[PDB]
Amino acid sequence: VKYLYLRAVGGELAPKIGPLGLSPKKVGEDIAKATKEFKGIKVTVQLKIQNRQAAASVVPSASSLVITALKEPPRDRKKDKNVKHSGNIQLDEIIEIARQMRDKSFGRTLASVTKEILGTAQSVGCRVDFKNPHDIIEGINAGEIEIP
Amino acid sequence: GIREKKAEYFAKLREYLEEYKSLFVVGVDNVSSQQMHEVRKELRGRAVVLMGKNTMVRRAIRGFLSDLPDFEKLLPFVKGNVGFVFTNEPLTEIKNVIVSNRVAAGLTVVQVYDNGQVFPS
Amino acid sequence: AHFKEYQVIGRRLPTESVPEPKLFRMRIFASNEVIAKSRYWYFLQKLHKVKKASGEIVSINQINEAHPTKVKNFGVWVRYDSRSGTHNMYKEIRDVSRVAAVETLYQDMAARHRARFRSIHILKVAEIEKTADVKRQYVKQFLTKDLKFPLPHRVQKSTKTFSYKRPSTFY
Amino acid sequence: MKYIQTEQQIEVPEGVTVSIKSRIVKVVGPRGTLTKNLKHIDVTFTKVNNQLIKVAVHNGGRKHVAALRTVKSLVDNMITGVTKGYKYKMRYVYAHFPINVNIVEKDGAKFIEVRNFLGDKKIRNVPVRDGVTIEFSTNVKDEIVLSGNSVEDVSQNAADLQQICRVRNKDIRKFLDGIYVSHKGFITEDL
Amino acid sequence: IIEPSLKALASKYNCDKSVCRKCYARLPPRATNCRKRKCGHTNQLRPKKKLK
Amino acid sequence: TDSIVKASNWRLVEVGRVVLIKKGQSAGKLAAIVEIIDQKKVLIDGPKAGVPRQAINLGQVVLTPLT
RNA sequence: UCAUCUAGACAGCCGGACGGUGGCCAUGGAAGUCGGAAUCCGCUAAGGAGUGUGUAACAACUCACCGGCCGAAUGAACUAG
Ligand SMILES: [Zn+2]
Repeated sequence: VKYLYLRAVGGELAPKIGPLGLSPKKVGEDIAKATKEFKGIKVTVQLKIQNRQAAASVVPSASSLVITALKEPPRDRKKDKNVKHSGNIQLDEIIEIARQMRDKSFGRTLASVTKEILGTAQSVGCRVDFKNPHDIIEGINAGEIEIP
Repeated sequence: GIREKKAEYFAKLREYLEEYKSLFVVGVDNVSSQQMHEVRKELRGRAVVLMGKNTMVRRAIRGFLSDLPDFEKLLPFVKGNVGFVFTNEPLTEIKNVIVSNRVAAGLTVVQVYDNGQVFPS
Repeated sequence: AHFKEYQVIGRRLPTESVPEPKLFRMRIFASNEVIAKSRYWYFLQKLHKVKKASGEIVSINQINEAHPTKVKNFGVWVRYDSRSGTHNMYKEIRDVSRVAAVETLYQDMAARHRARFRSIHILKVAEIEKTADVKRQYVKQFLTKDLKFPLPHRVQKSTKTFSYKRPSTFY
Repeated sequence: MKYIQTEQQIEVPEGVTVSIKSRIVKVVGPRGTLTKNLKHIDVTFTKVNNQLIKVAVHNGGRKHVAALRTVKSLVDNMITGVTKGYKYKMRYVYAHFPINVNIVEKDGAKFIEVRNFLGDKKIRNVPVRDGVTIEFSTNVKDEIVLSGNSVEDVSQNAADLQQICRVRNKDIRKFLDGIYVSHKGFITEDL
Repeated sequence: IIEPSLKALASKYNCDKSVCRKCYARLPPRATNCRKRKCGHTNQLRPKKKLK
Repeated sequence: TDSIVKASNWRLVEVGRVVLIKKGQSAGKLAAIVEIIDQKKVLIDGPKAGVPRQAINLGQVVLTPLT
């Protein structure tokens, strides 16, 4: 009946939102932690659907999160709170898979465009072994079929 | 630069008129960009939606008047906020989709031009 | 004064190392031949390494207007020295001949910028052959279709010191 | 730069008749008539087709062509003032002492008197210019309405009533008491 | 307390002005130059100091 | 009734306007205005009266009611 | 000297001013608007990884951009009489 969406780093305020729904903070956190597992390590959007008794947690797909996950990352404690700059391989297939995963959610203009947008989302990630992310996307028509 | 962008608009419009026999003139009032974007996605397969400055459009039609003379009839209808829908589908199916989508408190089809014939509809 | 246009052609004095110098030519607006040749040597001392003692003038000819009864629009490019610096200006004048156009130009610069004849340099003057290349509103005003206007408030100067009726300024 | 011809237009509705000898304008309408001397401004008038009048100036400077649009606005204000009329609504503003406003008659001259403005014993009297009618409006608390044909007379009377209630020797950002004009419009607005 | 709308109407004439920095003149709030001759129509203007 | 203005027309300067030369070498002949230079001077021609085609200041001529 | 301009300019009204995306670090928080860097796509007629107001963070409002009315020149910086 009520849906609440939050961006949560996995493995874990939440209580303030929970009080309105009369749901235990610990219970919500545990459910979210289980959902995050899928990748985890990094912040991801979490959707909680409340049935008026309990809240169900799912991880909504996000381009940044999917891209960050795709870049292989050594697990980081974050106690250090280091810059943790992300460097990534081209991962052309993964991005195409990500575009397909988006599946033009929220109406991406084209399958190729969804991939191009996914490439732009990698502002943070290097996204290529030797190139600026999405610099060659205009140049190469390859993988347009793969995104669809 | 400004002229160059403008020149491209003139060309695309000419191509669109040639490509689709059916033309729908749609008036948009208080329609959000998001509302417009959704309509475009729903009709991407069967329809083309064009938005432009009227002053720019009228000159284009006059410029392209020698070819496609029947399109001249559309010019009186062009006045006021307008949009152009170019579609393979003949009439009602497109019209039903446009009006229904995104009505919130609202796209309207002011006039329909098909095959040199204008329908108030 | 009332200006005239001259072409002045001169050269350096011929030497054994170089006979036949290159015969430079310039167009001067001046009152007479003496002022024209003085301005010619002034601008050649500004341009090339020559002076009057080292050179000579081979020709001076008055160039009168080809069509003195055609109404033209002229664009004039001018350098002038102000009290603080040197500036370039472009002014355009609707008038019937080149010498009268530069006369009104000299009056206009002396009136509006207090620039004197010694401070004004005439870069060039050229007839604008086409309308809508006219860029100033004060001359573009007179190029409209069926131009007509009245002359309000006629003042007639009298010969007598006493007038025997109240005058009228109808035109 | 000596603009050799600049020219404005005024539209004459069906009910009014405008008479212009030398530069004296008389506008006659349903609500009455108004007149205006304009011999200080040096323009020329020209009737086109009995509902349009052009006003023009020839060989005018910048100030002169400013005065042309000014005189167009004045004669157009006169026309719309004799057709629709003019109505200024003002509101009374007080903190503690209520402002008590009435209409009195010294030698039959229709004075507006203002009592108890910030509790003083002084009585402020403002005269009423002719052609201006004043009604203390019902159903809105503490509101006065001045109506007439001349915008000059109505707005000047409203301004005199506003300026007569100024506060002295106090912080006027805190002592906001007075009578302030809140609305300007027509008697037959949205006609 | 006056009323909120009536405080707005009175402050329109009393508080929502600008002040010339040179000659202290009370000026329109959207003005660019002072209307007075003695300061030379200067463009040094500041908002009128509010309370609170 | 109907709106009444005083028209106050006077003697516009345009092409084809006949003028009388007030002072100068002609000084009393008729000419026709051929073109308008600026606000203060015009190009006239008076070919029947023997006035040569010339630019002239408007203060040296008088405009006639003839067009 | 730069720009805009009858293919519609500048004022004034009215409408939209969107998704990827709560872009990446960092914070108890900061989602365009505490900061550090980058500052890219889609849909476009058009919309900044934001001009301000703005909240704990949101939300909300407004912008610079595009559109209807207007139909023709206008904006910024600087120079000197
Ligand atoms: Zn001042």
